[PDB]
Amino acid sequence: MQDAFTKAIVAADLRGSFLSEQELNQLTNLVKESNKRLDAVNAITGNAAEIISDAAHKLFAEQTDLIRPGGNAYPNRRMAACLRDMEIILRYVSYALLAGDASVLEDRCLNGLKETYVALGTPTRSVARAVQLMKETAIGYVNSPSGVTRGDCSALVNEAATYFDKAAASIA
Amino acid sequence: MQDAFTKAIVAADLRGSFLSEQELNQLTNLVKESNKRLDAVNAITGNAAEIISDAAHKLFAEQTDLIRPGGNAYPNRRMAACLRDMEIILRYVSYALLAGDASVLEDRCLNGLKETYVALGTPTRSVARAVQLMKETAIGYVNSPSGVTRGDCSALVNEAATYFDKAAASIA
Amino acid sequence: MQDAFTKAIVAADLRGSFLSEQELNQLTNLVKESNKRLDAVNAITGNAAEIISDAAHKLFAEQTDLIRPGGNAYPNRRMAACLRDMEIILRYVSYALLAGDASVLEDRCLNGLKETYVALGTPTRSVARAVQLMKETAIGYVNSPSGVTRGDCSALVNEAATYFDKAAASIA
Amino acid sequence: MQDAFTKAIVAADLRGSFLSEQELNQLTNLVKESNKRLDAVNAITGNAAEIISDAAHKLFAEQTDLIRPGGNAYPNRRMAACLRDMEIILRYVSYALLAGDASVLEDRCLNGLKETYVALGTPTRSVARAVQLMKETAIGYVNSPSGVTRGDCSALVNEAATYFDKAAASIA
Amino acid sequence: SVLTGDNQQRGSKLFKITIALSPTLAHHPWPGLDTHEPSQSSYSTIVSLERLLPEMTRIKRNGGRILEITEGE
Amino acid sequence: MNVLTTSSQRGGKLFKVTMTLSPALSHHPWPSLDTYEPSQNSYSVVVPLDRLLAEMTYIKNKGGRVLDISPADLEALGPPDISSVAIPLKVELWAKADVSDVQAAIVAAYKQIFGNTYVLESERLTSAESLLRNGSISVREFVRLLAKSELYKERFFFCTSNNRFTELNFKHFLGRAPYNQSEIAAHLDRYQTFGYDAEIDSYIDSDEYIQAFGENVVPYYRGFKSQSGQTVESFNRMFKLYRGDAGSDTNLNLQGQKRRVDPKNLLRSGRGI
Amino acid sequence: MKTVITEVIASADSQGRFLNNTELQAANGRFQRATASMEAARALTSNADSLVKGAVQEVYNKFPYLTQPGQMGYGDTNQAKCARDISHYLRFITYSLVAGGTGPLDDYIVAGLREVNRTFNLSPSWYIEALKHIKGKVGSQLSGQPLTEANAYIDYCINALS
Amino acid sequence: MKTVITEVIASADSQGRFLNNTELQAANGRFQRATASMEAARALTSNADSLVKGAVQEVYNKFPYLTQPGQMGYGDTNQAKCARDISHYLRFITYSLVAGGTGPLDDYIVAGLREVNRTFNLSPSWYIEALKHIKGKVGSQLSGQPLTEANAYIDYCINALS
Amino acid sequence: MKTVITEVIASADSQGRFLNNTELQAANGRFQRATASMEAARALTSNADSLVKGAVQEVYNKFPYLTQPGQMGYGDTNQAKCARDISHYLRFITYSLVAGGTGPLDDYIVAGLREVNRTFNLSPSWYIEALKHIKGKVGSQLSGQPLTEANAYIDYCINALS
Ligand SMILES: *[C@H](C)[C@H]1/C(=C/c2[nH]c(/C=C3N=C(/C=C4\NC(=O)C(CC)=C4C)C(C)=C\3CCC(=O)O)c(CCC(=O)O)c2C)NC(=O)[C@@H]1C
Ligand SMILES: *[C@H](C)[C@H]1/C(=C/c2[nH]c(/C=C3N=C(/C=C4\NC(=O)C(CC)=C4C)C(C)=C\3CCC(=O)O)c(CCC(=O)O)c2C)NC(=O)[C@@H]1C
Ligand SMILES: *[C@H](C)[C@H]1/C(=C/c2[nH]c(/C=C3N=C(/C=C4\NC(=O)C(CC)=C4C)C(C)=C\3CCC(=O)O)c(CCC(=O)O)c2C)NC(=O)[C@@H]1C
Ligand SMILES: *[C@H](C)[C@H]1/C(=C/c2[nH]c(/C=C3N=C(/C=C4\NC(=O)C(CC)=C4C)C(C)=C\3CCC(=O)O)c(CCC(=O)O)c2C)NC(=O)[C@@H]1C
Ligand SMILES: *[C@H](C)[C@H]1/C(=C/c2[nH]c(/C=C3N=C(/C=C4\NC(=O)C(CC)=C4C)C(C)=C\3CCC(=O)O)c(CCC(=O)O)c2C)NC(=O)[C@@H]1C
Ligand SMILES: *[C@H](C)[C@H]1/C(=C/c2[nH]c(/C=C3N=C(/C=C4\NC(=O)C(CC)=C4C)C(C)=C\3CCC(=O)O)c(CCC(=O)O)c2C)NC(=O)[C@@H]1C
Ligand SMILES: *[C@H](C)[C@H]1/C(=C/c2[nH]c(/C=C3N=C(/C=C4\NC(=O)C(CC)=C4C)C(C)=C\3CCC(=O)O)c(CCC(=O)O)c2C)NC(=O)[C@@H]1C
Ligand SMILES: *[C@H](C)[C@H]1/C(=C/c2[nH]c(/C=C3N=C(/C=C4\NC(=O)C(CC)=C4C)C(C)=C\3CCC(=O)O)c(CCC(=O)O)c2C)NC(=O)[C@@H]1C
Ligand SMILES: *[C@H](C)[C@H]1/C(=C/c2[nH]c(/C=C3N=C(/C=C4\NC(=O)C(CC)=C4C)C(C)=C\3CCC(=O)O)c(CCC(=O)O)c2C)NC(=O)[C@@H]1C
Ligand SMILES: *[C@H](C)[C@H]1/C(=C/c2[nH]c(/C=C3N=C(/C=C4\NC(=O)C(CC)=C4C)C(C)=C\3CCC(=O)O)c(CCC(=O)O)c2C)NC(=O)[C@@H]1C
Ligand SMILES: *[C@H](C)[C@H]1/C(=C/c2[nH]c(/C=C3N=C(/C=C4\NC(=O)C(CC)=C4C)C(C)=C\3CCC(=O)O)c(CCC(=O)O)c2C)NC(=O)[C@@H]1C
Repeated sequence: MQDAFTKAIVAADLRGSFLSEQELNQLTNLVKESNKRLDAVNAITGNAAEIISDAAHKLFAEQTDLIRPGGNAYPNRRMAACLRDMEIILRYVSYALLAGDASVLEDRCLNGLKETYVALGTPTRSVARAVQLMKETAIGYVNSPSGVTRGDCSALVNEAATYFDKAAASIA
Repeated sequence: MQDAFTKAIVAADLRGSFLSEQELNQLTNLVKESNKRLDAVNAITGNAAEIISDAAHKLFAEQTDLIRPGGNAYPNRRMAACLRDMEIILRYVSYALLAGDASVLEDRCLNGLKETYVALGTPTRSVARAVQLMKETAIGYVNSPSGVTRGDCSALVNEAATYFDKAAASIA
Repeated sequence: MQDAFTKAIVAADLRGSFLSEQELNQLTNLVKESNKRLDAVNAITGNAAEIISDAAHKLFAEQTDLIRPGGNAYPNRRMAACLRDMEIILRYVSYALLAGDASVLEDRCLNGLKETYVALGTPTRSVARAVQLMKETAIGYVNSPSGVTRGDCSALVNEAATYFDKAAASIA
Repeated sequence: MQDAFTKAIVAADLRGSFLSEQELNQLTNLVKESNKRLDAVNAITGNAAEIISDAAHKLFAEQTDLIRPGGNAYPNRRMAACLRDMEIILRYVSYALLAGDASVLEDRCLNGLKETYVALGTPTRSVARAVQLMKETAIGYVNSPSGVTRGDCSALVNEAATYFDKAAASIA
Repeated sequence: SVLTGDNQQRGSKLFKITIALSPTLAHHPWPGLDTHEPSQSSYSTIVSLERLLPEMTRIKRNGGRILEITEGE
Repeated sequence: MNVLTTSSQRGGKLFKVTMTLSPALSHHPWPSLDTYEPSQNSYSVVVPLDRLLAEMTYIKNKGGRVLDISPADLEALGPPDISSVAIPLKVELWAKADVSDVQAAIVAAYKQIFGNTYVLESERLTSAESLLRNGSISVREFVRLLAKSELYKERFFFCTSNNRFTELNFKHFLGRAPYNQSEIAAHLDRYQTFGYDAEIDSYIDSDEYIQAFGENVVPYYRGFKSQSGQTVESFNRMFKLYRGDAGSDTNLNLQGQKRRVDPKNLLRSGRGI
Repeated sequence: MKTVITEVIASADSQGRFLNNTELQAANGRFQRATASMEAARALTSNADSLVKGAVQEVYNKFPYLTQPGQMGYGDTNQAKCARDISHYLRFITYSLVAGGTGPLDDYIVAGLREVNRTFNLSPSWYIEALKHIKGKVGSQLSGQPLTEANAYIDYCINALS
Repeated sequence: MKTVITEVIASADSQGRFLNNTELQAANGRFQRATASMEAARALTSNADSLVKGAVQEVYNKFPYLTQPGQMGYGDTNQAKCARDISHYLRFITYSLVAGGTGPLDDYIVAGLREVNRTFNLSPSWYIEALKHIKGKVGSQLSGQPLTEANAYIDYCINALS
Repeated sequence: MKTVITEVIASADSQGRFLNNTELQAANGRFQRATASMEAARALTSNADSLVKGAVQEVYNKFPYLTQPGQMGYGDTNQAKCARDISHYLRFITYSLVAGGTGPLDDYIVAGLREVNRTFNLSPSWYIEALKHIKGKVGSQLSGQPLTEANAYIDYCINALS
């Protein structure tokens, strides 16, 4: 796998060099944010179930046909899959968020996701929609927690977004 | 897998509706023929060995070269395969005949068959031929049995034909 | 093709709705920046030749072997291609920059490029490197002009970067 | 596996003889009861869930310790197993009932069960108890249906009992 | 399982191993919590020395413990 | 790519041709050195039988080279039906199995372990079968014996590449297809030092084998349904590895043993080594 | 899809053998029963609606609080859904009668039942009542074997739900 | 042993599921058939002997040379065996009728048939004639479904032998 | 999709050349106009509904017979559709204002217009009136360049329809 640190290493390696002092200072700083970073993740995991539940409700209110006979979320068995998938995507996103790197997410999840979806007949656009619905709800929690020391999480929040979006894009 | 009943169901499902009365009457009628249907199958299974044996003899009388060195039914090993294949196809056909649906035959047997034959260098033409030879012999029995109550089996006979023919076509 | 405006439209269309007021305000803002946006583009196009020239020199100083017999930039014929390619990528990047959207770049230019390079035996790594070298030089101009009204172009500068990077990544 | 018919055969085989006319008459009459036999089975299967649910409640009301910390039905994980097991035993019993023979029950369920339970520290006594609790409830249904043709099921009822009891005994 | 003949084709010294069986080691292909077989809570197998180390390590990580080891002959 | 018509309006069997494009063959109408569109590095055309000879000569006389030719009828065929492999079925060999049950397992094992590939009466193994049904051997152990057997080696391992043999192995021993270039690399190294027996041992020994159909269950196809830690692309690779029912792994056919899964596709799922 | 006919084919197919007498006997069973089964389906199909209304209703009587505001039973959307759902159950049941196997039920209704229900917090209990109430009504329009068949399938779901 | 009843149990058992309507339908099929089957068995059982004599005999007519010295058909021991063997075939057939499946046949007769026959140089052909001759006689004592059943099983062997 | 920006890119791209001054000049034009365009869109978007009602209505006044039974204008379904359709036209127009090109209009509305209309026997005439009526209303809420822009696009459709 890969993550923020490992990545920087690898770059350095191809140049063939010891790490730039400048480059260390990226990592040094990255460390300092850890605590923030962690709490962010904690927030997602803590609310997981709900994030999904929520997103789903909204997804199905919008795209009524998915749940109608002939649609992709009907019948039960299919519905179940659709829920499962949502979760997975989320799970990965979280992972990435901790790592500080997209990698883990796309190669395991998005590299064949579109093709699978195609073969199944699952409508990629709707999937993407779901991913966003999730995104917004999730950020909601990340950004509004309780009993955490008040401060600015924006930086993390945006990176979170990006991950969600990479997902949306590659699926779509 | 699938068969006549299940099929009609599935159709109905996508419309999202209870089964049309018209549609029931297809199935109702289908039931009535059961007994005939069964005997047909019974006739094939009872004569299986022979059907094949016969067809083969005729196949090789026609296409002498298949059994000559350099041909596709030579040497023994190959011959064996060729026989077994014939049989299999038959087996499936029978299955279909009972189900009242091509599917089983198509999915298990016919799907990919052409390509296999191609890759091996087996001459698809001859295969098809064999299938027909079989067809005629088989009908022979279906249509002329002993100790059975006399009546009209045509309907079944034709459906049988079709199955054989789907086979012939997709192989060829 | 696509670009920032058209994109937003399309999204809106699938929802089936008039454009969100929020969404307008993205576009409204985008307009305001236009003048900046334009100058940015103008800067690249004006310096094009140079940007490349420069990047190349540096590329070849680093990876001496490319220009040695048996390397990928040798002989002349190949060298020529290598230069041409660099330029193209640049050309597209510019296009994107004006559009306010990656698409054009991805679809006409980046798509399939990796695999091509692979099949030929072109070292993708080096290509990517070149792209970066270009990036830095280009920004150089965008960011340091003369006779332009002084103000903050950062926003644009970063977007520029991203384009270059999408390129680097997909090639690599 | 084995069942009433097969069994009689096998016996006859070792004598080396055709079936005695007397013996046929066992089977002849066995057939006649079929319909009753079937309904009996149907009754169990139809009520399965309940039978268990019920038995359990009673089991735990009696042996309160099983569900207390340190007992064998605690914690959840264990409880789950205990329920699952009860069900299985039931499932088998039913099977036997249809077959008209204990064997299936003995061979694929009862044999070695005691020892397992012992090794784990499961109290065999309690298991047996559960089985009986089930028995009574089950008979309850077998014996008191609605919309079945009224008649005498006793014969079947008793055989049912026996199966339950073989279970109880071998576990205990 | 009493060996009828040397099970393994490839040849080394063989050792019979008797293990208490976790549900995981031999899960039945059944809905719900998988159950090892009642009839054998103590599978006994014959193993070649070379395979003996891998077999024991895999047995170890799964719940079940070696009841006894006996040389297969 | 998909072909929309099997035959030309004038009767004529269409044939899909795949080439590596060259600047001469198609070039942008642009100033500077001619470049083919990158996206069409591998171009495909459907040509009637009549123009096929001319088409191919021209391609080759330029720097083009032909990747493969295929009849349009085989092409533009449905992706195989997954009906039988969506739910495999599964076989359990109880203790105190009666004669028939043991037979069923045996058959099923030969089916999965060897592919559709037919096993003749002489090929079949009495000894191994003997052991099963008087106890002594697990279904798992029988499976090991089959993969040790020469029959297995002659079909799968002695004709094709070790690269091919690995995935061939994966599919037979585990329903899954291979995920990632690493798995292929690991197995290859195992084979070089430990040899053939150790490699075979490492699939049955692996916990993935144990977790599903661990003992006394004939292996079934896990791939084609969602598995833990499986790359999404693996699912697509399962469609390449498994072509229809009545499609086999056959040394016998022309150039019999080739790779179903392109090396590049494996690289996509994961790289690192 | 699991019906009598499909199964025997499957079993025959696994062993690799032609359909012999064993299997045909079984098939015959399915066909003779059909007459009763078919009858039952005609009866349910006709009274569908009325059965559904009655059921939905029942549920509310059984669980009054559902209809209170801020609950799930409350507000028409939910009621509509509730109706829809039960319709489905019924629909499938008919299917299964005709197909002569649980197949249709298993694949549409049962598979994934739990998780769906969990994630949306649908209480199995509700459905169950619906069914029971139905069963009771059906227990008038039908009789003899037709009835028996209807029950079997209805129950099959009760057990799956619980 | 494969009979209708055993199979459905087996299938149910594998999946780990209660016997539901699907299987019972099948069972119902068997046992309904039984009445005919049973009748057939009573008929064969009674005429056994006579059928056997007739068959053995036939074989010799069909293959005169067997009775010549130095052949297999020659000398009483062999004739005795020949009789015995056919008796067996018959015996099993009856069994199978009653059991309502091929089971009995498969396990006694069919499994290992080839190799036995190879090692002792019994020509399948012979047996076959025996059977055929039988089939012909049976085709008088029986009629309708009873007959049909008898045939099925008799044939089943012909096919296995050939 | 055809907007000013996309076109110049396209043209540049075809020739294989960098965007030079020529094209930027053009782009600049698009951006200057936008302010007016955007304004117009805000105005239409807000009054949408009211415009639509008015239009639909008008059409009926203009073509009374449509509302008679057995005609197209008759029965709510049709009226609903009629409304929907005009909404669409409007929607797209706004889009086009914002995108700064006919693009959106061309691809959604215009391409295939004829055949659709032929096959369903929608008379272009109708639509036209709708539009005209609209144009007239818009001719109050807007003024100066904003107005001018609105017209342009509205007309563009009239011409395409006719
Ligand atoms: C839900 C938000 C939307 C949706 C999804 C959907 N997916 C399936 C089925 C599958 N999807 C996958 C994909 C994955 N496999 C993985 O390992 C991962 C994570 C790395 C994913 C995301 C697979 C393999 C399946 C098949 C599952 C199976 O075989 O049981 C369905 C059901 C379709 C089917 O027939 O299986 C659905 C509905 N589509 C929608 O309708 C939603 C908008
Ligand atoms: C960000 C989304 C919101 C937020 C975060 C935030 N966290 C801290 C500080 C800490 N967070 C943790 C949390 C953890 N550290 C761990 O090791 C673990 C796992 C066991 C967790 C969950 C810790 C220990 C700290 C330090 C003490 C503290 O809680 O303050 C801050 C303070 C700044 C900083 O850490 O640099 C902030 C801002 N707070 C918000 O208001 C955001 C919406
Ligand atoms: C048709 C190809 C030829 C033919 C068949 C035929 N059969 C019947 C009637 C019956 N045949 C059976 C046979 C079975 N029923 C079963 O359940 C099984 C498997 C266990 C078998 C083998 C039965 C029971 C009947 C009904 C009783 C009877 O024989 O009368 C008919 C009559 C039509 C009908 O039953 O509706 C016919 C025509 N006879 C021919 O002449 C065709 C060449
Ligand atoms: C950004 C990288 C640098 C920067 C830019 C900057 N530009 C302006 C303003 C304008 N620049 C232009 C440029 C054009 N308008 C056109 O129509 C064309 C194509 C024919 C061009 C090339 C114009 C007209 C303006 C407006 C008037 C002016 O005198 O500039 C600004 C001012 C802010 C604004 O948006 O008006 C800025 C900041 N300045 C820097 O320092 C950056 C490095
Ligand atoms: C419930 C009435 C009582 C009870 C049950 C209980 N059982 C276990 C564990 C097992 N029970 C079995 C039984 C079977 N497994 C099978 O495969 C079959 C059919 C062939 C049966 C009947 C088995 C094998 C196990 C062991 C593995 C498993 O987890 O299933 C437990 C848990 C034991 C533990 O300590 O882990 C329990 C609780 N025991 C009671 O306390 C109840 C009175
Ligand atoms: C016995 C526990 C209780 C009881 C049973 C009972 N049943 C019948 C008669 C029949 N029962 C059936 C049922 C089936 N036949 C099948 O093929 C299947 C599976 C698809 C079933 C479940 C049938 C068809 C009959 C025949 C007549 C009928 O329509 O019921 C009787 C009457 C005696 C007989 O066997 O003919 C009885 C007594 N009823 C009781 O009173 C017991 C408490
Ligand atoms: C230069 C930095 C590196 C490099 C480049 C290089 N490229 C080729 C050959 C080709 N490059 C392309 C690229 C494109 N074609 C397109 O149409 C587009 C934009 C739409 C791109 C970006 C293509 C297609 C070719 C192959 C065919 C052709 O000539 O057009 C070479 C020569 C490879 C050869 O052997 O012919 C080179 C050298 N490689 C390097 O050495 C640098 C690191
Ligand atoms: C006989 C009519 C003709 C013939 C046949 C032939 N087939 C093969 C080899 C195979 N054929 C199949 C067939 C099937 N696979 C299936 O699973 C099914 C349906 C389920 C069928 C019908 C397969 C799997 C093989 C490949 C495996 C193997 O060959 O062992 C051959 C042998 C090819 C060879 O060169 O060895 C032959 C000869 N060929 C003829 O000559 C007849 C025209
Ligand atoms: C009726 C007793 C109660 C009730 C039901 C209710 N259901 C939902 C939501 C769903 N119910 C189902 C059921 C099915 N849909 C299918 O396709 C199938 C298989 C064929 C079944 C059984 C499903 C899947 C959903 C979820 C998706 C959906 O939007 O329907 C709700 C809404 C829950 C929510 O909005 O999250 C309700 C309320 N309503 C009542 O009043 C009763 C308490
Ligand atoms: C009758 C057509 C011919 C004939 C028969 C004959 N059989 C043997 C020897 C054997 N026959 C069998 C057959 C069976 N034994 C069984 O237990 C079963 C299954 C229930 C069968 C079908 C077997 C096993 C043998 C081997 C030894 C034995 O007799 O048990 C012989 C003796 C041949 C020899 O040299 O071994 C003969 C002659 N006799 C005739 O006259 C016909 C030609
Ligand atoms: C309103 C002026 C009159 C009227 C209209 C009417 N329209 C239809 C049907 C369709 N109208 C359209 C138009 C569009 N659909 C699109 O997708 C687009 C572009 C995005 C447009 C402009 C279409 C395509 C249809 C056909 C599909 C459908 O009908 O749903 C009807 C229905 C006529 C019929 O079904 O035969 C009607 C009646 N009716 C009035 O009241 C006015 C006279």
